[PDB]
Amino acid sequence: DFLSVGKLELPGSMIGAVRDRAIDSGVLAKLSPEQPTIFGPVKGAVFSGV
Amino acid sequence: DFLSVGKLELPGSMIGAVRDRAIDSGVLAKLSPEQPTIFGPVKGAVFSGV
Repeated sequence: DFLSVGKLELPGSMIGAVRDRAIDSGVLAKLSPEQPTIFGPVKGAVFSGV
Repeated sequence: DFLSVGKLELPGSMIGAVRDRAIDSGVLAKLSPEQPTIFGPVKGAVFSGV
């Protein structure tokens, strides 16, 4: 029997907070550029083929 | 019959001590830098997912 370290219960040390994985914002912004418009339903014309 | 190197005893020569194959120090010293901390437990919090 003796005096141990567990009886002093030193808190220890904290590394800190860090993300598990790098956040994936998502594509669809690299393929097609954004087209910011005023609020309201948008509509246009589509013409395909010859 | 004659006087030989026998009946006498020569010590010889020592070519010094050496070791077979170089020692293998741990790899973790290369792959990752050491982070010295004060004695005690080491905690860490990670926030996961979006």
